[PDB]
Amino acid sequence: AHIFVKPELVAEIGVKQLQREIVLPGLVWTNPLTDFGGSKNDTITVRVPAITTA
Amino acid sequence: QVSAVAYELEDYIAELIEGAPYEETILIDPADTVPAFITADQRMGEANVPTDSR
Repeated sequence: AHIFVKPELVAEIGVKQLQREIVLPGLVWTNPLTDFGGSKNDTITVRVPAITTA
Repeated sequence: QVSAVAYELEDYIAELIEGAPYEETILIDPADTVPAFITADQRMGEANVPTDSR
């Protein structure tokens, strides 16, 4: 019968891929040490001080 | 050195308090802990120990 030339319409309506919310980085101790370049094996050794007894 | 002497003094006090001649020990039931402390207050009272500064 009648022929109509139509486009294929693409729409975005706010449907996204559900994906986790990030909380862990803010709670962990990040970068107390920075100069890993300049220490052998990329290892910085932390010194824990001493305690005596009377 | 100062920390060691401070902890040794606290241990001296703790040994004094723990080594006192307690004729009996009040047994705390973990499921019902309050009656043990009411018993402790009672023992203090029947000995006519003043109620303040405990």
